[PDB]
Amino acid sequence: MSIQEIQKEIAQIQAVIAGIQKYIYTMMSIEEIQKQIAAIQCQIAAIQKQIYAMGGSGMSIEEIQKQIAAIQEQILAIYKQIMAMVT
Amino acid sequence: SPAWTQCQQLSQKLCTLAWSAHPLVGHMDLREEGDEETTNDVPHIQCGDGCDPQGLRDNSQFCLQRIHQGLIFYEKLLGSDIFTGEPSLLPDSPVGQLHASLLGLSQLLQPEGHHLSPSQPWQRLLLRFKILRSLQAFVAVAARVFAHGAATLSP
Amino acid sequence: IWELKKDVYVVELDWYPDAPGEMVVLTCDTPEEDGITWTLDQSSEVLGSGKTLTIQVKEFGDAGQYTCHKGGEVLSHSLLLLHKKEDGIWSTDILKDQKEPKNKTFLRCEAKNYSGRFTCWWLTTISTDLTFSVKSSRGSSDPQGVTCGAATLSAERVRGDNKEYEYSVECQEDSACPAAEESLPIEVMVDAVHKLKYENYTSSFFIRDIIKPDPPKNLQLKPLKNSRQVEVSWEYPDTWSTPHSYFSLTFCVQVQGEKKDRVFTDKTSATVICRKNASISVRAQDRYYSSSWSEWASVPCS
Ligand SMILES: *[C@@H]1O[C@H](CO)[C@@H](O[C@@H]2O[C@H](CO)[C@@H](O[C@@H]3O[C@H](CO[C@H]4O[C@H](CO)[C@@H](O)[C@H](O)[C@@H]4O)[C@@H](O)[C@H](O[C@H]4O[C@H](CO)[C@@H](O)[C@H](O)[C@@H]4O)[C@@H]3O)[C@H](O)[C@H]2NC(C)=O)[C@H](O)[C@H]1NC(C)=O
Ligand code: NA
Ligand code: NA
Repeated sequence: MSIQEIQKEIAQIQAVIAGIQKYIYTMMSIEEIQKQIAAIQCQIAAIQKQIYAMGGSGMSIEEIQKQIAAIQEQILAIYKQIMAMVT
Repeated sequence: SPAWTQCQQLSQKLCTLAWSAHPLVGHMDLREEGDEETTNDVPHIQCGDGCDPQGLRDNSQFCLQRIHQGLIFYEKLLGSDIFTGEPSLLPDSPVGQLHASLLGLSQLLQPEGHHLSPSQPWQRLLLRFKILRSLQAFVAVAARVFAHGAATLSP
Repeated sequence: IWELKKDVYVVELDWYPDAPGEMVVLTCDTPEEDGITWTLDQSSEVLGSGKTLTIQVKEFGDAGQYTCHKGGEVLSHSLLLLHKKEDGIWSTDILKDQKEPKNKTFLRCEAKNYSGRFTCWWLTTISTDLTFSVKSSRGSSDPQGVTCGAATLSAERVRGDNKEYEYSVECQEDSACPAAEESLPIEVMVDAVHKLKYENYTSSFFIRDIIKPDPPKNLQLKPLKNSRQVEVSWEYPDTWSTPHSYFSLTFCVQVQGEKKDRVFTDKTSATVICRKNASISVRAQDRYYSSSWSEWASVPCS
């Protein structure tokens, strides 16, 4: 997958988690969920350095795509927790 | 034609819920090149639909028909698999309350009026942000129409 | 190579050290067929003869004004500018990244109302040899007319030990519908030329999303005798869309000089409790859609 596409996916993920973060302000542990959100944002920053650089090593493209998918699943789990809390 | 102050109250509530029911993104976020075609299939209160103050003074029925159509459209969208599918929102969720408020207003306008989809959960979620910010734009125009009618058209 | 405007051309280049660049063929815009020569900028060195000139464009020394002549008279001119692509990305040297609301935000636009008029701003460190050109439309595939004025200096300030120049431009949609629900965004397109370097920039938005009302007008305080209670009053700003019965505003009233003593109202008056050295401040937002709050209007307490 292109670097342009990967940066688009990262931008979307940054927008969604920023929005979830703001939504939590407007409202089973909130402090815990906010820490998980911040940790994802933190990992996005570390991943961005892997991108702008283009038994142990750094990340390939495929490995970046796999981590993005994993981050999306973590965001979906958080989103589902929050939606259940406000319902 | 019909209960201006009642429509004002309900359309104001719709604006509040459209913004509070669900997380938001920035207006420059989640934009893409194909959005021009996607926008075309959604109904809008367009130039010339009669919802400007002068058109409302002349004959508000044109505007209110367009508002009713848009409300019916967004009710169908908010009740579709985009919102009920994985990650699922329940009918009693804030988005479910927003859906019920669309229905309440459309019923007030025409009591006897009668009432595409992605498969991946991440894509459903993205589309929810896009649909709801479109809805925010629509219900803001509707709320101005009813506020102005209540202020200037109520005998 | 493509034509930016009459007799002005842009050559796109993959830009890296010792890059070979692009071969271009310039044609003298003339009926003549014999006795033609070419030069560049001020030098009289004849670079070539004939109706056409083939040149290798790979650095700024190859850009500039190419002139063809016959019989000592100038026949035509061709100005070549370079558009650098650095590692697959077009250069953005000329404008400063404002990094808000996101990375690569070079243009910022605001509207005071729904009239279809708006203003855009950008920042640069460059002081000389600098030209901007602004165009706008509503929609990209089927563009609807927007008329823009000239971009000109609006402020000069010092930031990080160097001058920062702010430019602004005013634009007006030709056939605006203040009350309608926009379905196609405004596009703003800015050409920037610094010497022989060409860049361009874009912003896309709905007017409703860049709304920022002017501050409340005529903010006044009426103190109550023997109390710190005060009646606050104000008016809608002159520039806001009319009629106000349609384009309603909402307001935030704050008393401050640590905490946040705020109330929200749709009226143009409120009752609050003042204290010394504190100010009463009021700001405004579109009642029905969450765009930007106005700047504060403020009056001191007492
Ligand atoms: C911001 O900056 C960018 C990057 O520099 C500009 O993008 C360039 O825009 C120009 C002008 O539109 C483009 O040049 C034009 O391209 C047209 C399409 O060319 C493609 O397709 C042909 C096949 O038909 C290919 O051969 C070609 O290589 C391209 O792949 C052409 O039709 C245009 O030709 C014009 O001139 C000839 C004679 O010279 C006429 O016969 C034609 O009828 C026509 O009038 C022209 O070449 C250029 O391709 C863009 N670059 C990229 C990378 O996309 C943006 O335009 C600029 N933004 C603004 C607002 O100016
Ligand atoms: Na820059
Ligand atoms: Na007093």
